[PDB]
Amino acid sequence: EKGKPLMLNPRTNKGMAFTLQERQMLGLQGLLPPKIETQDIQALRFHRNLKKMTSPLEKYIYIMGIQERNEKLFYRILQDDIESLMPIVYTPTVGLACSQYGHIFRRPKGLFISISDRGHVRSIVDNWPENHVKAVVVTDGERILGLGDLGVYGMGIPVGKLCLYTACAGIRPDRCLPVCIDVGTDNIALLKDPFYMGLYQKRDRTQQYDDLIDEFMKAITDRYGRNTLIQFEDFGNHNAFRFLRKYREKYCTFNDDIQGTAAVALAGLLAAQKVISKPISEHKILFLGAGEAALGIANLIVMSMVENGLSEQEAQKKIWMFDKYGLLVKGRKAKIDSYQEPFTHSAPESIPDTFEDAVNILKPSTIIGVAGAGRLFTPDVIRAMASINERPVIFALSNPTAQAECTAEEAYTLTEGRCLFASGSPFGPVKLTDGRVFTPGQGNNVYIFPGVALAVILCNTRHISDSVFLEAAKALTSQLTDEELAQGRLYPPLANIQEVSINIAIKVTEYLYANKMAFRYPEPEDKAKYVKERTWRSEYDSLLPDVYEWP
Amino acid sequence: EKGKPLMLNPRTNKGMAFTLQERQMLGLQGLLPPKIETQDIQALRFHRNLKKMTSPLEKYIYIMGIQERNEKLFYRILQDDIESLMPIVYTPTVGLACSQYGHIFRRPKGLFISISDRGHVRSIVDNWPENHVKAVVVTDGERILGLGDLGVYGMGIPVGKLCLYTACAGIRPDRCLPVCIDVGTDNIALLKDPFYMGLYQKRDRTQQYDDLIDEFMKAITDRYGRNTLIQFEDFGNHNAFRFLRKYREKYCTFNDDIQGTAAVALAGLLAAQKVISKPISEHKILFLGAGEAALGIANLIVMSMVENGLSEQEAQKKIWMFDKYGLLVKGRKAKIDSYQEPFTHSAPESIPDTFEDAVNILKPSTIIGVAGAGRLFTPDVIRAMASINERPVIFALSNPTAQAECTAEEAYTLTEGRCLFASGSPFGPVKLTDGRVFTPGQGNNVYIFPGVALAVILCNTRHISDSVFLEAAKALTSQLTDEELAQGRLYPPLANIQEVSINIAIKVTEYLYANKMAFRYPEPEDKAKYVKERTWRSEYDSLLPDVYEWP
Amino acid sequence: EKGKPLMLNPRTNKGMAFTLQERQMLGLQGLLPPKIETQDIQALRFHRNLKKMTSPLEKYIYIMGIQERNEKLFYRILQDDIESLMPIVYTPTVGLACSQYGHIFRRPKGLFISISDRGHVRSIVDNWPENHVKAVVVTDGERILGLGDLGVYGMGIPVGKLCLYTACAGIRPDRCLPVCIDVGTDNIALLKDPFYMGLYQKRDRTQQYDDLIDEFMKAITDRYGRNTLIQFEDFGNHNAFRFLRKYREKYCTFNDDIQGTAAVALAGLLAAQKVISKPISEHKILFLGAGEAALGIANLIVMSMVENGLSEQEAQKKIWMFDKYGLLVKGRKAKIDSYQEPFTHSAPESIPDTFEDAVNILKPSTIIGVAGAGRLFTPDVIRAMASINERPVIFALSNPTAQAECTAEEAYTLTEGRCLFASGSPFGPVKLTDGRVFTPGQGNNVYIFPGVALAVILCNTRHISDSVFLEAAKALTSQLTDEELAQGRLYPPLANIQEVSINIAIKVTEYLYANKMAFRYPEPEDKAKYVKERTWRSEYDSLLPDVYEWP
Ligand SMILES: NC(=O)c1ccc[n+]([C@@H]2O[C@H](COP(=O)([O-])OP(=O)(O)OC[C@H]3O[C@@H](n4cnc5c(N)ncnc54)[C@H](O)[C@@H]3O)[C@@H](O)[C@H]2O)c1
Ligand SMILES: NC(=O)c1ccc[n+]([C@@H]2O[C@H](COP(=O)([O-])OP(=O)(O)OC[C@H]3O[C@@H](n4cnc5c(N)ncnc54)[C@H](O)[C@@H]3O)[C@@H](O)[C@H]2O)c1
Ligand SMILES: NC(=O)c1ccc[n+]([C@@H]2O[C@H](COP(=O)([O-])OP(=O)(O)OC[C@H]3O[C@@H](n4cnc5c(N)ncnc54)[C@H](O)[C@@H]3O)[C@@H](O)[C@H]2O)c1
Ligand SMILES: NC(=O)c1ccc[n+]([C@@H]2O[C@H](COP(=O)([O-])OP(=O)(O)OC[C@H]3O[C@@H](n4cnc5c(N)ncnc54)[C@H](O)[C@@H]3O)[C@@H](O)[C@H]2O)c1
Ligand SMILES: NC(=O)c1ccc[n+]([C@@H]2O[C@H](COP(=O)([O-])OP(=O)(O)OC[C@H]3O[C@@H](n4cnc5c(N)ncnc54)[C@H](O)[C@@H]3O)[C@@H](O)[C@H]2O)c1
Ligand SMILES: NC(=O)c1ccc[n+]([C@@H]2O[C@H](COP(=O)([O-])OP(=O)(O)OC[C@H]3O[C@@H](n4cnc5c(N)ncnc54)[C@H](O)[C@@H]3O)[C@@H](O)[C@H]2O)c1
Ligand SMILES: O=C(O)c1cc(Cc2ccc(O)c(C(=O)O)c2)ccc1O
Ligand SMILES: O=C(O)c1cc(Cc2ccc(O)c(C(=O)O)c2)ccc1O
Ligand SMILES: O=C(O)c1cc(Cc2ccc(O)c(C(=O)O)c2)ccc1O
Repeated sequence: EKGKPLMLNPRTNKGMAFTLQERQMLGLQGLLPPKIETQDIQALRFHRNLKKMTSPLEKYIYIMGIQERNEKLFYRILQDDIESLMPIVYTPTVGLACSQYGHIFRRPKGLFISISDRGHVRSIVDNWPENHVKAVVVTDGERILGLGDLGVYGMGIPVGKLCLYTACAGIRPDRCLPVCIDVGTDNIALLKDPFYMGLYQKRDRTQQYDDLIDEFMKAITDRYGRNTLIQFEDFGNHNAFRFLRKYREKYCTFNDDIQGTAAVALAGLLAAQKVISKPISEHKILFLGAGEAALGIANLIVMSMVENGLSEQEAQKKIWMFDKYGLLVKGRKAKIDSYQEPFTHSAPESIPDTFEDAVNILKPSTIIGVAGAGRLFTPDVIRAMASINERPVIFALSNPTAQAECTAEEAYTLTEGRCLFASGSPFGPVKLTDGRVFTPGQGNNVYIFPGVALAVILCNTRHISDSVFLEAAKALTSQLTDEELAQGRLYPPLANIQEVSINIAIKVTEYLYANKMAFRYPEPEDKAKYVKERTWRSEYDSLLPDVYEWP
Repeated sequence: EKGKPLMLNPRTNKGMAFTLQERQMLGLQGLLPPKIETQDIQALRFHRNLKKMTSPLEKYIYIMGIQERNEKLFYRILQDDIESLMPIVYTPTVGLACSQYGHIFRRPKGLFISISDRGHVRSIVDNWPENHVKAVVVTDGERILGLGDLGVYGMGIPVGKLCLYTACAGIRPDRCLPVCIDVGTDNIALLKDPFYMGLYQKRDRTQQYDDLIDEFMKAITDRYGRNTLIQFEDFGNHNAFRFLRKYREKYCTFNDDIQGTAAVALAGLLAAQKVISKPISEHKILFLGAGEAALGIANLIVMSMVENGLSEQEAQKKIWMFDKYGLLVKGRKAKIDSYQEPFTHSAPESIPDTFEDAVNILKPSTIIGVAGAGRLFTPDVIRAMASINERPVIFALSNPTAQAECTAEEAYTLTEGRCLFASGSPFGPVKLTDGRVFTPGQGNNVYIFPGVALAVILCNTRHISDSVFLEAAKALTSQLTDEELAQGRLYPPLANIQEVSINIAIKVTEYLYANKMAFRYPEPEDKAKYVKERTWRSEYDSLLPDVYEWP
Repeated sequence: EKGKPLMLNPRTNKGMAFTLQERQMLGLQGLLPPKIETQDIQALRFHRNLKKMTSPLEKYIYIMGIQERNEKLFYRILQDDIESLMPIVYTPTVGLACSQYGHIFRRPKGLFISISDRGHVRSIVDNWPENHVKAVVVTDGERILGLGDLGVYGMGIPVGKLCLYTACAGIRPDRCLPVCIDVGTDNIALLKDPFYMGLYQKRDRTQQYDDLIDEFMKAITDRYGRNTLIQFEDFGNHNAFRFLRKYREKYCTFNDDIQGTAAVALAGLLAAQKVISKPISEHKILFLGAGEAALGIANLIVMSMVENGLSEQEAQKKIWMFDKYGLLVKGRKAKIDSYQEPFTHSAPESIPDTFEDAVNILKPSTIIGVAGAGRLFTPDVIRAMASINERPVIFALSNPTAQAECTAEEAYTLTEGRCLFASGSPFGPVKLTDGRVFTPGQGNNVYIFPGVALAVILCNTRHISDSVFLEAAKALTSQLTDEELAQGRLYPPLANIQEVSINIAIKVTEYLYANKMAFRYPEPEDKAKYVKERTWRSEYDSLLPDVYEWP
């Protein structure tokens, strides 16, 4: 590359970080303003401009423009101030941007695969320029978090997600590929407007869609190898669950909604058992719902109990999921699926028909809001649990705040501060009237998915087992220091997520080599140095050709 | 070109206007959303988005983003709604954008030539990709209209100007080259901030700057030929005037501030003499100032009088410029330069020291606000002139409105509507209490410079004489219809400027061939068809390779 | 790629195999003659042209021109008729071409690394376009086979060699890299002429040369990985031997002169023991020389004896190398190096000072001409051995024919046809007066090095052990059929070398996985299908973009 295409390419574009000698040798002289700036000046300038803006959507437009222009400076900006720019880059600002502005990308991002393109997906994959990609994020747009069906406009969900992949873990930006598979949109408003950008049919739910998914995965693994990591982001619950079950064995697929959330919740529980004297195996758990997400969380919990030596049956006896119809129990009138069969225990005497009565009779030590039907955790049940348990553990995993089962402020104020609270939604620190301000921990998947993805990429793992996420949860819990536990935090601070992700990767990497699930050989003697070398560094590299004189 | 670089190039980028067969043959399949859109849908979408925005600066950012992304659609948007988007694209929104946001261009535009690059300007010119350029706009940034010195941030002034070159005249976008020559900035604020993007020295006024201008013009004419049209935009008054005088003979240079404004004012005067019974040669003129701009206007006026057969001396006797010190008169104590010597007439008896008394004694038929010292046209002098003349002609050429000598509303209301008013600043229609709403004509250079530039480009003219602008003014006046003259308008509507510009070009082209100043041979038999063929059309052209089967 | 660069690139160039639709879609229409030809017509045409030529050097020029023009057709031509074109492409015609015509390549081939470029070898390696290379052949030019020192003109030796890598094994042409390291030339004639193309200094033998080799290997392994296969071709005996010893452990290096020749000779010996009733371990061996080449051959022989269960000491007792001074024996006046110490046996009673007397007393069953001092195998010693042994085994590994120790015709005629003869030099079939025409087997490294290289490339082997070549020799011997052994052939025919090489690779691959020396995981269940899939196929692949119509 030379001349103008050097700046036009975001991978190699330096803005004004092009030194004078670089400008003169590479033919960039005269096409740039006379000033020469280090990357620090560039980042400071864009941080000032970002501080000027006041709305998260405007910040999103600005930061994505920076990404389309210069990627290395964009990632330095993102890594430099990551706690404040993470909501802008991934969630929930991406949903709002996709809904209101639709498609904003002034540059080709990822691939658009349609059901009209069935039978020829391999050519579409061949059209993608990058020869080696390691991570692929696939979206259907059917279930955008909090916005329902956006159709083809959900392509911002993978791209933003991939930014985190590079901002936290260190995966190279050119090894990532965001893919949007659109089979139509289900909402009327998108079907009606003339400026919708995609198929105008209603969403296709026939065998054609399943065959399209099969063909796409086969084509991507044919071009990029069997060990390419493919992640299904924001599919429908039915589609995502079924596709994870179908492709988990064949391909290197892990789903963040099902598996990452279980890892984050289990990490919170391990932090709680580090704070509370009693262990996890001693105390029983009550779930708000019983679905494959809830079954995944309970499976991680029972695995964590088993690894400590306690028997699988005794560990399963602890969890008592509660369905929509009622408490999950043997002989119940309501149907019981095979997956939720293991947590089907003996009948309680009352057989309560309400959740509050269920807490009253069962007297659980931990409560988990996995059902997400809405604002289910009433103050009455919270007070009942606080009476039952000395230090109750309350989890409200659903987001946003309105959809959450409980509010951190109410949960902390209603009790005397004894409860341990962790929620998916972000909440500000809560200060009681007497004092003792409490900061509710926030558990989001950004803790887990980047580090696990980096470890799987580096280890050339072909099958992502369910125990990998247990190891990741243990690593995430071990990240916490003693003083953080004393403060009452259950998760490491998001201000220094990058190192956390790196550490997580290390642990997973060691596990992947201990259990013969990693196919990158020779096995490194030290995993930490190997992963720290493999990571991407967002620092400009000189393009000056080496000039010397022969003797 | 094939694949991704086809979209990355704004010249060849089509957005979703890429037909399905084009996407499949050229390898764009899968990189675009599934929808295929004609250019009309694209323009409608962007017009709706533009209507959503409410501030002219936001509109400027949006439209320039469109230009950086897809140029043909940008020019269709600009030509489609040109009256409302012309203030956004060129003036005064470009000044505000350059002042507040500095440099916003996410793509290389034009060239940046600095005084530190002296001695090597030819290499900088060689760095520019386009092999053939016909028009060059050079800015120094010293005098941005209404904003003083912006230093290197004035580069938005050429680029926006060049948009008009393509939006009105039809000059090809790739034949244009915006050049910013920065020799430092004079204002302290730009020198002080760390994020200024250019030289941190104070503006250089020595022989080095003149030699840099000489070298730049020599280098540009060496690479692109002697007939390359070079225009000095927004230099300092001293620098622009001196450089026009120096390079007018050697190179194909015309300055819009000096020569285009004279053409527009003379066109307004010709429209006035079409409205008013009396001819131009019969009535005398009084100027608010006497400078090379005022001398250029008066020179155009005397040329127009001469071409009608009236002697040069008699024509010169009519104009009576008024200096800052006082009325320009022979034997005056104040200095008289050689250029303003011809309009130095016999002493009036009063020798008035104030402008109002000057109007009272001289009793001019026409008044022209070329001095622009500020709000000089008092209501008293306006009433005095309206008493003197049955239908006074009042010109307030200075802009913005605050800097204008008079307000169109006040000028029309104060008189009974008899006056003919034309101003550089845009004014809304003025409706009197009794009735008879009057729309003051607005005279801006966008009438003249695009068509003249197109004619000069097509005719391969090496020297732009001063009579070319007289011919252009006559053409612009002839554009007006009888009903428009009856309404009181002095200029053609800006809604249909494009055709106006085309017509202007035709006339100039004919003149350039009648006076042996055009070097494009063979001379076309009909100039209209020649120019209408040569113009650029902002319509997508199919990239499909021709596929046929041999017999 | 599109248009003219598609033909200019030999990798993607098809000549007239471009179908009409390919020409029309890819923009090649009109740049090619109207005819459309399959690859068969192209190969037939070039075979006819090749038959017209009469001198091997002219054939070499023609075939290398074809390679520079279209590589896939060149490799189809080479594979189609490989027995006759192998002498043209690699040996000995490459030496003659390099000597007489110097550098003939009209296209950049490989890299030229000079000692003046020391300290900056990494930049030179970075200049090479191909991102992934698997095989590297490095030449110094000091010892070209039969032509001494050619300096920088020896670059034809790697390139031609790499052709075999693709013609026999199936290694992709773009994964190969020929490198010529020139530290000067030692011969006066090249130093004297003005048109020599390289350094005009005498060959550098100081520490600078060793440091240059170290730096080059480090730079190549840094860019292309630790498992890149690097082969030292035609270095000096001292330099090649020392560099193999030094870099065998660190890098994936195998030397054909030392290790491949041992494998070929051992394969001949195994074919002999399949023809002769007695086993290898039963009969003793006498060598003409004792050097690291002879020690390598004897090491392969003792390994082959050991793998059959016979003890290492007993196996070593069999080989009796004969030095230049005299028979290698304990207590000898002449110096004995550490490497040749194991084959230092008890003193014979005569202690013969001549080779004929050595054969007379020792009465060896096998004789091997590894010394290559010249025409050493006198008819007297041949008759003596034929009297000693019922079916003597005579090996003349040195080439060319004049340098050979014996002539196949003389060896076969002098005995009654009982002897088994294998020589490096090619010899025509020898027909005795009574009858029974005998075809002497020819043992050249082209049997071994391509298949071993392919197996090492596919298995990602980091260290090439000495037992790999023993396994390769066993595979090569097992290639022979029973009827071929009955005919008296010791090596498979060269007409079908490709499949032979493939089979060799398979065996080596299995060995590399059986001994945990292969780092490509997951380990394939069947090695044969894996290697047969991985090989390069010299068949044109359609460049037509997939064109379909959406429903
Ligand atoms: N200027 C460049 O862009 C540049 C320079 C050097 C190397 N590379 C890349 O290094 C690769 C060589 O692989 P290796 O020797 O490191 O294998 P490795 O053994 O070190 O790693 C094993 C796997 O992990 C992948 N991987 C390693 N680091 C990664 C990262 N930061 N992000 C995402 N994936 C990562 C690798 O692609 C590889 O497949 C080349 O394919 C090449 O693409 C690129
Ligand atoms: N990306 C994330 O942050 C993430 C991840 C996992 C789960 N979740 C949460 O899980 C929920 C959806 O996941 P899912 O797999 O469980 O859905 P699902 O369709 O598989 O099943 C929902 C379960 O909730 C139970 N339930 C529903 N309403 C109930 C009610 N009013 N009272 C008692 N039980 C009720 C149902 O019995 C059912 O078993 C959402 O709230 C979602 O916020 C979020
Ligand atoms: N796909 C394309 O981009 C394309 C196709 C055809 C021709 N062209 C251009 O046409 C030019 C051939 O010149 P010609 O035969 O028309 O000479 P001409 O006699 O018709 O015109 C005389 C001069 O006017 C210039 N000119 C003509 N039209 C112009 C326009 N719309 N905008 C700006 N300048 C214009 C020309 O460059 C020429 O120098 C080529 O240099 C080539 O750059 C471009
Ligand atoms: N781009 C445009 O629209 C354009 C073009 C031409 C001229 N102008 C107007 O011309 C003016 C500057 O051009 P210029 O070449 O004449 O400047 P200049 O420096 O060459 O001379 C200014 C003239 O104005 C006279 N003058 C100044 N103040 C006066 C006062 N209070 N009373 C009477 N006379 C006074 C002076 O005698 C002097 O001759 C600006 O108002 C500018 O708006 C604008
Ligand atoms: N159109 C093309 O040029 C094209 C198409 C597909 C794949 N490829 C190549 O396939 C490679 C993917 O490697 P893989 O999935 O086959 O790994 P693999 O597990 O099948 O093989 C292991 C190693 O052997 C190498 N190798 C395989 N076949 C080879 C051959 N015929 N010649 C020389 N070396 C060979 C590979 O580079 C790899 O490093 C890509 O790097 C890419 O360069 C090229
Ligand atoms: N590329 C090939 O085909 C290939 C491969 C290996 C060996 N060779 C042959 O080996 C020879 C060189 O290899 P090297 O490593 O053995 O050289 P070397 O320098 O390492 O040693 C040569 C050996 O030959 C012995 N010798 C020399 N002259 C002798 C004589 N007149 N009588 C008895 N013994 C004598 C010497 O004692 C010495 O040990 C060449 O003939 C060469 O053709 C060829
Ligand atoms: O490399 C650099 O630092 C660099 C920075 C800028 C400033 C800029 C960029 C994007 C924007 O959206 C806005 C804005 O709109 O304020 C401003 C321009 C050119 C550059 O080369
Ligand atoms: O070609 C097209 O029509 C096309 C249009 C869009 C929409 C768009 C572009 C720029 C914007 O700034 C905004 C916004 O910010 O609202 C939106 C995106 C991709 C396309 O390919
Ligand atoms: O692709 C093809 O078949 C093809 C073949 C030829 C013939 C040819 C090539 C090389 C030569 O050296 C000689 C000669 O010298 O006789 C002749 C020319 C153009 C082609 O496109």
